[PDB]
Amino acid sequence: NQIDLNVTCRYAGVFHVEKNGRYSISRTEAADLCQAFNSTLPTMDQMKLALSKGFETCRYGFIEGNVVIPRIHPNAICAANHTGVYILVTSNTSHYDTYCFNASAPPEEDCTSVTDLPNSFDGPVTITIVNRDGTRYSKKGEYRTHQEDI
Ligand SMILES: c1ccc2c(c1)CCNC2
Repeated sequence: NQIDLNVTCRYAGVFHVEKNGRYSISRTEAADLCQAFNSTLPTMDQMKLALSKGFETCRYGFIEGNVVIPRIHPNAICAANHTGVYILVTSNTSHYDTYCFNASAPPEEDCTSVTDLPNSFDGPVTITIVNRDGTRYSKKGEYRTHQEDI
């Protein structure tokens, strides 16, 4: 009964979360997951400001209303060489990573570790925050509120 949450640096409060290192989060689970980080799904404008501060990934994830990849450098294997906030237009499938936005984060790049899931609720799951530098924080809890997701 375990879930790993890989988190990135924050850029203007926006960060990327990958559940168990694979595309596996539904749009409902994504909102719950951000809620557990005292965060919301980013708006498009919040994501564009994050991009301008240095945020990019090579992973599709939910924002409010769309599924996107922020890209600074053109890479052929990431969003087909696009730069900017790339918007996924056509897909058969429903599960991706998520982006989250925390308003209480620093205004620019914050590459300090994340060391809590402040708004998770009581539950049976061992939830582990994994930072890119390997540091980890675990707690027992839950964050999924939709039965379809559990
Ligand atoms: C924290 C821990 C692992 C990973 C990330 C962040 C991002 C890319 N996928 C691996």
